[PDB]
Amino acid sequence: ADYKVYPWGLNDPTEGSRVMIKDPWDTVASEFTWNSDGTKKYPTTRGNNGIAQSNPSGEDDYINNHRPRSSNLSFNYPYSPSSSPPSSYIDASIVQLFYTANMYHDLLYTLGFTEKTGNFEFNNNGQGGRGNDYVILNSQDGSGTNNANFATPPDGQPGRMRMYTWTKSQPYRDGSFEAGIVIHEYTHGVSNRLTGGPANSNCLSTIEAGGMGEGWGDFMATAIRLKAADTRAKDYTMGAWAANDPKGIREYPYSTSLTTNPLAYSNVDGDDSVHSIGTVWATMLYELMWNLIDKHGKNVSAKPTMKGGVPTDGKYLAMKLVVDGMALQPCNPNFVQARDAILDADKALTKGANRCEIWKAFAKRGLGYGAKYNENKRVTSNKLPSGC
Ligand SMILES: *[C@@H]1O[C@H](CO)[C@@H](O[C@@H]2O[C@H](CO)[C@@H](O[C@@H]3O[C@H](CO)[C@@H](O)[C@H](O[C@H]4O[C@H](CO[C@H]5O[C@H](CO)[C@@H](O)[C@H](O)[C@@H]5O)[C@@H](O)[C@H](O)[C@@H]4O[C@H]4O[C@H](CO)[C@@H](O)[C@H](O)[C@@H]4O[C@H]4O[C@H](CO)[C@@H](O)[C@H](O)[C@@H]4O)[C@@H]3O)[C@H](O)[C@H]2NC(C)=O)[C@H](O)[C@H]1NC(C)=O
Ligand SMILES: [Ca+2]
Ligand code: NA
Ligand SMILES: [Zn+2]
Repeated sequence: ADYKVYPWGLNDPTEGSRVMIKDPWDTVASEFTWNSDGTKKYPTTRGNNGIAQSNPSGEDDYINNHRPRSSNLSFNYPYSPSSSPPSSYIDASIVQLFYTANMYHDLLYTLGFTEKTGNFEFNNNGQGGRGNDYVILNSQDGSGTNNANFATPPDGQPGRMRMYTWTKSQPYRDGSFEAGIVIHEYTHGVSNRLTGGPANSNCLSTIEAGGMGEGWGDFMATAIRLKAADTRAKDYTMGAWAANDPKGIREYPYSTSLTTNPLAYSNVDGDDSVHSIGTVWATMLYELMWNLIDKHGKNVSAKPTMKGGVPTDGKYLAMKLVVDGMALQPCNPNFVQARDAILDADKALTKGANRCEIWKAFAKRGLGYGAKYNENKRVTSNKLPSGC
């Protein structure tokens, strides 16, 4: 199979060019490839991890909606961001959406989000959990604009991603080519499944937990787009291309500068917006990630190197600790509990080798030793525990 796409790690069409990629699946994470479910091989954007199509009506049917058919699985369709209208490149759009979602399935699998932990696949090949729950991936979905969304039922019923067209530019911009938005939405599936176990999908339903829900997706999007030349001085926005706005869609850029991004845990007080709260959480995670990269180095290839189940580089280690924390934290967690789950994930993974790097990141932004959740007036702390 060949996919003509912006490769994994390019956040949007401004960061690079499309190329032909052969057989881009991980054979271990996608043992039937992306284009089979173990029963049928599909000459289109359908297989064990997802089914992608256009959805002009914006309704709920998907099985018979349009998707490009190629009997030799050569998915090479035209696209330029200068093209208009979006319907003219729906085939390229569907293929990009399918590619990004399946690449993310494979990375997440490597990080431990597998059939038995509640992932999204049609045929689980007897590896535990409930199947029949690949992701339904709708491109150019007619139910809205200037956004995207993800619906996560309990394990065994499909996730559903709706990608919209953005109308803040002429020509319109198709959100399926902003990998960061795809990754953000898919991460809602990950966090809702892992939190409180795969049978409970209502475990991020409070305002603070819903806030982390938004932040985890912004974080994973930001981690995936990091480039080899980046240092912690790099700032990253969210959705800047699709929204046609250099500030992106959050209040401040993700930055390790407390001037560029002054957010702290106290900024959650009185905040009624999960996207705002999620900006605080993702900013804390950006801090954590760079502490770990500065300590361990960066891997900016599409697969971590794992020694004894531990990523050797800091970027993948950060992603691993964040995903592990999701499975350890209580249902409807607060930031303190989520922090503690990441610390506990590191205890389990490395015997606490990264304790101080984790505490420093969180303490920098008011979630240090002695911080306490309160619905209305949180207790902040910049303190570190003994030894850090
Ligand atoms: C999966 O499936 C899809 C199919 O759905 C595949 O995609 C299709 O890919 C092909 C390319 O292989 C596309 O065809 C190209 O279409 C464009 C227009 O859109 C044409 O310019 C191009 O025309 C050239 O090739 C054809 C066919 O060549 C085959 O058969 C010949 C004998 O019949 C054979 O000799 C040749 O080597 C091929 O096996 C040919 O008939 C044309 O004359 C033309 O070839 C000449 O020109 C090219 C330069 O463009 C030269 O490289 C080539 O050698 C020829 O050169 C001679 O003639 C020149 C004068 O014309 C002269 O200057 C030279 O000196 C020389 O004498 C193709 O028709 C097709 O459109 C794609 N898809 C679609 C939507 O149709 C995909 O590849 C496949 N993938 C996999 C992994 O299997
Ligand atoms: Ca499942
Ligand atoms: Na599987
Ligand atoms: Zn979201």
